[PDB]
Amino acid sequence: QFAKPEDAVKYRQSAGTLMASHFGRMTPVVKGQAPYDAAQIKANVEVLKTLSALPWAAFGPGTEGGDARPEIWSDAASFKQKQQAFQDNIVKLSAAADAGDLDKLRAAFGDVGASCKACHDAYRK
Amino acid sequence: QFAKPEDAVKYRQSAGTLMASHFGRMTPVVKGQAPYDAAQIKANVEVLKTLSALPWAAFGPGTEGGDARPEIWSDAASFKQKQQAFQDNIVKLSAAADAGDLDKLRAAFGDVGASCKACHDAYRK
Ligand code: HEC
Ligand code: HEC
Ligand SMILES: O=N[O-]
Ligand SMILES: O=N[O-]
Ligand SMILES: O=N[O-]
Ligand SMILES: O=N[O-]
Repeated sequence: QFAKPEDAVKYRQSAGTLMASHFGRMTPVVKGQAPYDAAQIKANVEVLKTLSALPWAAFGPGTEGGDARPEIWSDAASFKQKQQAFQDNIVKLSAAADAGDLDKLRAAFGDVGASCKACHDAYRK
Repeated sequence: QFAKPEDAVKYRQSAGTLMASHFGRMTPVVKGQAPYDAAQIKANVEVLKTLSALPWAAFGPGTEGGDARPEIWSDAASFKQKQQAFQDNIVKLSAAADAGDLDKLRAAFGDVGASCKACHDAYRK
């Protein structure tokens, strides 16, 4: 969907920015610093679920560029492994949010965040 | 959800960028230059539906800044009118995509695009 590779760069950056907002805005809730409203969290995690699927096509074949580490494309299968792990952790977070239990939310939130970090540690400068 | 107003700016810019990609990538399909796959379009419009709801909270009270025209905040009720019109056009596009009819998609796509432009003409520099 990208006329030039730089359009893929801008897309994936914007997807990451939105994911950070929808993930990180829950930090006070998972720490107990803000109240837990199950319906609020369920709706927000649905948004995050949608967003969470978006970057990866824009890191696929022919999207070389930007400031990411080049192993995304030279080791594309390894990048996909990190993606799979992340997307599976997102499913667990959706299940926690759908269940309406703060304990499950806390655990799944940590699972997701560690998975974001694992990919960044390998591929983000 | 924004620690400082500039975080709202970056959020809404990123939401617009993603909306442009998910809207504009359908242009070849609505022109007939690319094939119409009803299921493909239905799925893409579901993504656009989610994205389409996201900018507005980040243009609300206390999000003054960026390069947008200041009437967003000085005339907030008028901005909300443009938003309502847009979101109602999105519902029509979702219905067209769900129906699987290219004629309806063409009409609703034009409706949405004109509504994007109407808001931009008033509030985007
Ligand atoms: C690999 C499978 C990734 C996973 C999982 C996540 N991110 Fe990511 N992110 C990735 C790369 C290679 C990069 C660098 C290139 C780029 O897109 O900028 C990033 C970057 C970000 C950014 C910065 C975006 C920007 O505007 O420059 C953010 C804010 C970000 N990523 C957030 C984020 C979150 C919150 C994640 C889990 C919910 C997450 N990323 C997962 C690769 C990968
Ligand atoms: C008002 C109710 C709007 C509607 C409807 C749409 N947009 Fe928008 N957009 C709006 C403003 C005030 C601005 C300027 C400030 C900013 O967010 O940048 C924009 C900007 C954009 C951008 C540029 C984003 C960037 O990175 O700077 C894009 C690509 C964009 N808008 C796209 C877009 C599309 C495709 C819309 C309909 C599907 C649409 N916008 C509606 C305000 C409003
Ligand atoms: O910005 N994450 O692709
Ligand atoms: O996808 N596997 O780490
Ligand atoms: O960028 N649209 O808020
Ligand atoms: O929302 N009315 O133009």
